[PDB]
Formats: sequence, structure tokens, C-alpha cells
Amino acid sequence: KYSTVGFNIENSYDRLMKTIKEHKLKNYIKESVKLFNKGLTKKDNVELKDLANVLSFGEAKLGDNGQKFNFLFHTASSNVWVPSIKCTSESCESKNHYDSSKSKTYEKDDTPVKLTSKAGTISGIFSKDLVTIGKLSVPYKFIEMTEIVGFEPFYSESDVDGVFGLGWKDLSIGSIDPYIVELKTQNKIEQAVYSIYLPPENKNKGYLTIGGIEERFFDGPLNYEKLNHDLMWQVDLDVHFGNVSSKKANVILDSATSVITVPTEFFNQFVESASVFKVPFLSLYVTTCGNTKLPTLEYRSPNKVYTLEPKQYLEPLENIFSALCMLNIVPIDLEKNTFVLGDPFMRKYFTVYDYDNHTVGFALAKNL
Repeated sequence: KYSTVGFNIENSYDRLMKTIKEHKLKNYIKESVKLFNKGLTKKDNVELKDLANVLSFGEAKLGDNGQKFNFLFHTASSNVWVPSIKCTSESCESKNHYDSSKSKTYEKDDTPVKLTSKAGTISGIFSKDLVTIGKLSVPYKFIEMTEIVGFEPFYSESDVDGVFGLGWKDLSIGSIDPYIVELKTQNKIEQAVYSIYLPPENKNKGYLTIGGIEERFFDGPLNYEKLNHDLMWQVDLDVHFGNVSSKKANVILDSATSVITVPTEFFNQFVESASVFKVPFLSLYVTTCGNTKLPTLEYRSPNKVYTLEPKQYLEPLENIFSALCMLNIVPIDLEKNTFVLGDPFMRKYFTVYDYDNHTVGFALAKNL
């Protein structure tokens, strides 16, 4: 009904399987687990980086000759970003390039932009052209990147060329609205809204629907929560995991994060006497799939609580050990009292991101 596009996901389960194969870790995990079960055991650090799922799609096009690109979706950035044919860096060499001279619809803007991050540095310029996905279209100001430094095992090894922002945060000062806001402005869609539908039975797929609430994706009502930040898909919620709880937490919806995160303190209380096993030397917390002590996780707002049963926050690891599962929950300290809801939450809740109203909505996904 509304324009929907599918995107691929490389998730942390996949990357963990790759590590396991790379380093021949299966039997090690299996024997450590067997040790825990006997139970002959007990007797630090992961990176927000490592928790990133890659959400990518290849059908967005720039300019009227439809220059093809592979984009990953970024839920915090408001900009779209693409390697310039002028790009200086060796990173750019294997990538698809935007060549403004080849489009009749390009309009020069040339305002320079610069991103400086821990992970790396991006320099470029604003350029204006048609940006299409693929039902939808709008002349749009995006960053043409002229230099890319860092980001640098991922970028080269990825087939990703650029970033397509589904967030709020614009690097310009030119008040370039998000691509989805721009769509609504030029009347390509009725509302500056999109939704994420992550099908529960295909962890390598998600769907983005733009400009409308597609009823086929969900059962029951949609509950909306007000953003608690001008520029973040982030909401106030009391979080309860068993008897471990934190009031007025900050909870970011980020379907590009591969897991549920919790502060490290909070997690330690959670996992104590939950009979969950931390495999030595690996960032891998493991438990039996039927673990009868694992609680329903609760995210409570004044008028709705969002929950996740063990079934939705564990990942079977049966290709390692029968009835083994891993915890899809990672202890990580961001700002005080900040939690993120990533892929596992969104496998249960169809989610709606409403730029016009500064709301996020949730409904019980269908199994499609």
C-alpha cells in the first residue's frame, strides 16, 4: 500500500559464526559448556561497534541516469552519503561512485561537510540530485564524499558504498531535512513516517515502509510513545528484568543494533544465579534454551508495557551443542541509564518512527 523495500541484514549471530569457524572454536565452547553443566565452574569488554548489524540494500539510485549504490541504513543520521567519483582515498577504489557530470538533474551546492569520529573521518560536499527508493523520488541534498579515512576493516570488506539516514541528525547547518521528511514536504508521501518490519523467521531480512502504516505487518493496536529527545529515536521507560529494575531509563530504538543492551551493573545482577554461563575468553553468554529461571523482560511506559520472553532474547546454538542458546543481551555502558532495543525487540514489535509527531509506535508483529 505504501512503498516498502526489503533490506538484507548481516547480524551478530553471523559474525559470531564466522569467528567460530575462523578460529575453530566449536569444540572449545562445547567442552566449556559441558564443564559448566557438570558444574565445575565459577570459582571484560565489548564495543558498541561490535553490536552493529549491517542493514543494507541495493536499490536506491541517484540522479536521472539512476546511478546504482549499496547503502546501509543508519537510524541516527538524517543525511544520505555516497562516494564521490572524485574520492581520493583507497577505500573508495572498489566502490560505486556518484559522478555529477553524468546526471542532467544534478544541481551544484558544493557546501563542504566534515565528519570526525573515533571510528574515522569523512570529508565531502553537498550535492543535490534526484534520490530514488524506487517507488519514491525527490530532488535531495546528500553528501558526496571526497575523502574517507577509518571505518577500516568493515568499509573495504563490505559491499556497502554509502549511508542512508533514517534518523534526525544532519551534519549540515543548512537544515536539510531527512529524506523521509523531504518526501512529505514535496508531497511524495502523506506523512513523514516509516516503519521497520523484521520478520521473526528470517533474521537476515527486514522491510522499511515509508509514508504510511501498513496494516498487514502487525496485530492489535499501535501504541505510541513520545520521544524524550529532539534528535533520537529514544523514549522514557522503566526497565525490569526479573527483580532487577531501573526507573526512567533512556531507551533508544535502534534496529541496526544486533542485541538488547543493558548497563553492566544491571546485567551483572540480572545474570547472577540465572544459571547463564560466560564462556572464558569469548564475549559469549550461554544458557540452556529451556532455562526455567529466565524472566520476561519488561519495558514499562505509563500506558503500555513492552515485553520480551526468553524465546525472543535467546538465539539457538544447536549447531554447537544440543539445546544450547546464547543470550542476545549484552552488558554495555553508554550514557547513564541508557538501554538499547535492537534486532530482538524488533522481531517481536513492528516499530513506527514518526517524524511529524516526534513519536515511536509499537505493535505486535505478524509472522509473515
